Amino acid sequence: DLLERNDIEVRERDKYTVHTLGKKKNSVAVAFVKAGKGDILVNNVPLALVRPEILRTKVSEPIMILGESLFKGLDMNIKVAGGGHVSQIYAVRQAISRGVLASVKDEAARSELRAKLVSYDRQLVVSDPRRCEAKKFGGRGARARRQKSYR
Amino acid sequence: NDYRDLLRMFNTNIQGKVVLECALVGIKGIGRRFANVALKKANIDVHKRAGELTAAEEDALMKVLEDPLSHGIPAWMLNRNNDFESGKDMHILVNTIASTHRADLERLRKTRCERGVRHHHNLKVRGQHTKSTGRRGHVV
Amino acid sequence: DMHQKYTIIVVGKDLKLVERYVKSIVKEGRAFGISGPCRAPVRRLTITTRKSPCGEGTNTWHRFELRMYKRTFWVTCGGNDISTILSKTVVIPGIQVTVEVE
Amino acid sequence: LFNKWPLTDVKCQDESLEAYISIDNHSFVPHSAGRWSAKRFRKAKCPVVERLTNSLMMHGRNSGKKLMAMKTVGEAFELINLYTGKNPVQVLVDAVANSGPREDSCRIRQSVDVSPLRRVNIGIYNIATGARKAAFRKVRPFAECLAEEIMNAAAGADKSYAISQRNSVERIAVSNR
Amino acid sequence: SSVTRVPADVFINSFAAHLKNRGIIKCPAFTDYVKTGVSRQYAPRDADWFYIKAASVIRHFYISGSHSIGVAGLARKYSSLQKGKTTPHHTKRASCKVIRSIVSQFLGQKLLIAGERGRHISPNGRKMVEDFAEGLQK
Amino acid sequence: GKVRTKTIKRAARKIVENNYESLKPKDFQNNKAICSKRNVAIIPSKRLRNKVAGYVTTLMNRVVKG
Amino acid sequence: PEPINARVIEVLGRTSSRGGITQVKVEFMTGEKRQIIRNVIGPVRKDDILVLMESEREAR
Amino acid sequence: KVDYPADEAAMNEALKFIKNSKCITHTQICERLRVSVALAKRVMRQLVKSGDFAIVSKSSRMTIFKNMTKK
RNA sequence: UCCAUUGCGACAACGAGCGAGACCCCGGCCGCGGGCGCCGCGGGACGGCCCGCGGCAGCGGGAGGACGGCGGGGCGAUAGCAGGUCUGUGAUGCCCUCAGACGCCCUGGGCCGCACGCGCGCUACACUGGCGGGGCCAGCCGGCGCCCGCCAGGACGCGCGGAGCCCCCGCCGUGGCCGGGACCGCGGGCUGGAACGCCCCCGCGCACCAGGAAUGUCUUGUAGGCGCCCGCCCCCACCGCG
Repeated sequence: DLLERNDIEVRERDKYTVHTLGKKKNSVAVAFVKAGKGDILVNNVPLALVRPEILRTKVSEPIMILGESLFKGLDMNIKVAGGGHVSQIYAVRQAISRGVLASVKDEAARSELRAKLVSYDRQLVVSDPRRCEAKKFGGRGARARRQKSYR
Repeated sequence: NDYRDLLRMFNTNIQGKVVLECALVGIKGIGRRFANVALKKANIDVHKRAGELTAAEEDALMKVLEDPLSHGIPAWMLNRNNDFESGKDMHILVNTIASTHRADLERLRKTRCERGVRHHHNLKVRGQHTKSTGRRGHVV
Repeated sequence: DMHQKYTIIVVGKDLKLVERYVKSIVKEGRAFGISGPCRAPVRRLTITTRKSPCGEGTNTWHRFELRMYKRTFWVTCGGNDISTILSKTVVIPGIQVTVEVE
Repeated sequence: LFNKWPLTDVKCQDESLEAYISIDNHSFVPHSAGRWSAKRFRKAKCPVVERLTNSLMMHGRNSGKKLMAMKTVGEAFELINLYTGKNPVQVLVDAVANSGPREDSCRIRQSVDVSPLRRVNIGIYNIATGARKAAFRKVRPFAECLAEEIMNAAAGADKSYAISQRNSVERIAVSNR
Repeated sequence: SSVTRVPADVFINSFAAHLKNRGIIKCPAFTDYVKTGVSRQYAPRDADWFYIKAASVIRHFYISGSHSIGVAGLARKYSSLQKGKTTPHHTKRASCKVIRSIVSQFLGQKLLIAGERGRHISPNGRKMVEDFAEGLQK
Repeated sequence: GKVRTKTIKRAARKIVENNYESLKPKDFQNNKAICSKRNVAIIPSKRLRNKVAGYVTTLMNRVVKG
Repeated sequence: PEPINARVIEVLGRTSSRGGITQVKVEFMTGEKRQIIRNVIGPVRKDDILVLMESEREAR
Repeated sequence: KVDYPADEAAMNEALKFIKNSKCITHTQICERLRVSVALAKRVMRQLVKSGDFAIVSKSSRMTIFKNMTKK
C-alpha cells in the first residue's frame, strides 16, 4: 500500500507549497503542506481523532513542543499507507514535524527547530532505522529455533 | 431489589444468580436448542437475571420448547432433524435426548454397522487416529 | 495513415542483458519516437527445495529465484518503422521482446 | 504525564540510584518507541513510566500489548492520585528506590552489592511480578493491584511483594555476610 | 471532511437511531434470528443490531463512492476470527445475506444506486449522510 | 572492533611508501580520493577502497608524530 | 548499622568464575572517603554511586 | 467466593457503605461487599444519578468513582 | 589483539596462496534517468573523527550521521566419516525376477489399524480474559460482481481488490462459569467415478485451575503474542517455507 505511484495524488488540482514523507515499519506517510487553517488532516480525518487513542499526544507531539505559531496558518493533507497502527502514528508525527521545518524555509529557525526537535525526541526529525527481520529454515521465528529432542 | 433462586425447570435447578440466557444453556445438562437466544422470540430479554422470571413467562418458554417451529425457530436450528422413524424436525431436551441416543445405538447394534461395532467396543468412530489418544485411559 | 501505438514488452532474466537491450530499444526508436521504459515490478519465481535428495539430516533448504525482468515500451510509428526497430535492436539470445498492436 | 500528572517536583531521595531513575524526560504518555535495549546503559535514561509499562507486558498471553499496559499505568496512577493525594508519578519513583536491594549473594554464596541499574531493574520487575500473581485468579483488577504494590512499597512495607522479595535477598545476604 | 471529521461510533449510533424511527431499512425477521457470520458463536446481544449495522454499511459506502463495493466485500469489513477448535483460529467473513438485505433496503430508498459491477451511494443517500454528519458536526 | 585484514593492510603501506604528500593525517575523503586515482592505486569495490583509505588515514596519522 | 554511600573510581575486572561479577575500586561518598575495593553484581560503570550495608568487608 | 448478583433491604445499607468511601471501583465493591460486579455496576449507575459520586476515569474495563463531597 | 590462522609484537626465517575476509543478495538514506506498475544505475561508512588507555593490532567511552563498530541471508578450505540415499532419474556393478511375473493394467482393502511408552506441535487452564456489536490496519504480494441460501455453499456473470492482534462501548463477574472444546446424536452442503476427506449447523460441554525429576530455544524490530500467504492438493494444515 506504501511505495506506490499514487503517493498522495488523491488531491485533485490543489497545488501544495511544501512536501514531506515520514516513514516507520513499512508505512509511508506523505503530507501535502500549504499555508492553510492551522489544520492537520491524516487519512481524511482531523489530527484530534486517530485509532490508537492513548497515542494521540504522540501524533501531535511538536504541536505542544515546537510552538503553535508555525502550526497556525498551515494545512496538512497527510495520508498514511502500510504498517498497522503505531507504525502509522509514529510516521504521521515524523511527517508533520519535517513539513514544518520546511515551512520556515529560509530563516535559520529550521536549524533551531531541528535542534529543539532532536532534544525533546529524535525520530521527530530522523528515520527509525529498525525495520523488520527474515525467518530462516529450522525455526518458526528468525532468531528462535526448534526444540531439540536428544540435546 | 427482587430475586428468586433455583427454578425447577425440566428436572433442573436454575440459579437466580445467573443471567438467564446463559442459565438455560444447561437444561438437565442435555438438549438446549435455543442456541443461547430464541427464547427472546418467545417472550423475555437476555438479562432477566434468571430469578426475576415470572410463572407467566415460564409457561410461554415451556410452550415454545414443546412446539419449537412457532417463533421463528427454523428447521436449520432444533436438536433433531428427520427422525429415522418419525421423519420430522424436533427438539429433544432433558431425559428424552439421552433416551433417544439409546434408540439410535440400538439401531446401529441391530444393523451391525462398523459404527455399531466400535460403539460396543468402546472405540472412536469419527476421531481417526487412535494410536496416541487415551493415555492413562488404559482401555481397549 | 495506418498509424497505431505499438506495444513492445521485453523479458530478460539477465538484468544486464535486458538493461542493455533497453538502451537498444531507445536508440533505434529515437527516430520513430519510442517510449521511456516502464519497468515491470520484478516478478520473482520462487521455489524452496530441501537440499537433501534423501530427506535425512538437518533440514537444509535451497531458496531458488528466477528474477525475470520485463520492460515495456510503446511506439506510435509505421509498421515498417516498427520492423526496422526489431532488426536494429541488439539480438541477445534468450531475451523475449514481444509486440502487441493498440 | 497522561495530561493529568505533572513532572516538576518529582525526585528521589536515594543518591545511589540518583542517575538511574529518569525523571526529567517522561513523554506525554509512556510510549516513546526506542532502541533502549541497544547500547550498554541507554536503558538507564528510559523514563521510569515507560520502564514500568514495559514490565507489565510479560507471560506471553500478555506480551507486546503496550497500549493495554499504558491504560493499566494510567488506571493505576489515577487510583493512586485519589487515595494518596500526592503525585502518582512520585509514588512509582519512590517505590523503585524502596524495592531495590543493596546486597545480593553470588558464589565468588557470598554477599555482594547490587549496582544502581540492578536495584532499579529488579525493583520494577518485582513490582509487576507480585501484582501479576495477586490478580491471577482473583476478581480484583491487575490495575487496582498495580496501584497498591506501587504505593505500599514507596511508603515501605514488607506486605508489598517487591519488599518481601528485597527483604529476603538481604536476609540471605546477611547469612553470607 | 464532515462525516470523516466526525468520530465513527457517535455517527453510527445516531444514524442508526434515526433509521428505526424514520422507517428506513425495516428489518426482516428471517434474517434477524441469525448470527452476523460463521465466526460468531453467539448471535448479536445488542438488540436492534440490524439498525446499527445498516448505519455502518452506509458510512463505508459513503467513503468508497468510486470504489463501488459489492455485498461480499463490504461483509469482509465485518469478518472475525473463528475460535473454539483444537486447530488454530482463522479469520473468516460475515454473512452476506444480512448485508444483501441491508443494501437492497438502501437501494429501494434510492439512497444507493447500482453501478456496473458493485453498487455505489446515490445523491439522495450522499446528502442523507452529509446532513446527518452536519447534524452532529462538532 | 573491525580488524583490518592483510590485503586491507599490506596495500595501505604500499600506498604510503609510494605516495606521501598526497594523503593527509586526518582526511578520509582525501585519503579515499588519492587511493581512487585509477591505475596509480586500483582497488575493485568502494568497500575495499574505503577500508584501505581508513587504514591509510591511521598509518598517515601515525607517521606524522614520528 | 546505617548504610554508607560510596562511589566507584574504576572497575578493575570481572570475577565469579561464571562471569557476571565485577571488582570495583570504591571511595566512600562522604567524610574521610575511604577508598577500598568492592565486589558488585549487575552492570557498573565509572562514577556510579553504591550504598554498602556491610561497609568493612574488602574485595581483593 | 459466593456473591449476591439481588441486594434486598440492604441496598440502602450498601448505598451508605459505598457513600462511606473516599473512592471506589465497581470491582472494589465486589471485594468490600459480597456482590457481583454486575449488581455493583447497576447500583453505581444510580449512585451518580443520585449525584453523590463522580467519574475520575472511564474505560471499558474499569471506571474509578470518587464521591463528590460526601463529607 | 579478533568475530576469525583477524591482525600485531617477539622471532631463521622471509615472502606468497587457499580457506577467513573480500564478494553476491536484500534492507535502511541521498542522488540521477525513466515511469501501465516504483524501478534501473551511481554515491554513502571508513573504527573516519574526538577523548582516554595503549610501540602496536586495537580497548572502552563522545558525538556527527538513514545507518557504528561481523544489519537479517547466499557462498563456502584441507581432509574426512563404512552418516543418509540403489525407493528421484535412460546414474550404476552384481543376484538380473522375466509370462499362473517382482513387468504392466483393473477392482476391493490397507499404508490412518490400537492394552500401551516417546519426539515435533496445537488448544487450554481465563477478569492483562471469554462473549456481543463499533472502528480501523498489513506485508509475502494481492480479482471480483449479482442473485438464492442461517450457513456451508450453488446458479448466472464479468475484469478486477486487503488481516488479525489492537482500540471503543456494553456484558459476564471468580462459578470448572459465557474458562475449555475433547468426544458423540441428527442434519445441510462441497470436491470426485466413488468418502471413509473436508466444511457448516443444532445439540452434547471430557480432562485441564499453571504441571514431578528433568530438557529446549533465545539479544531490537529480538523473544513472545497475532494473523496472512504459498509448498504439496480432487477434498483437506494442528506441518513446513515465507
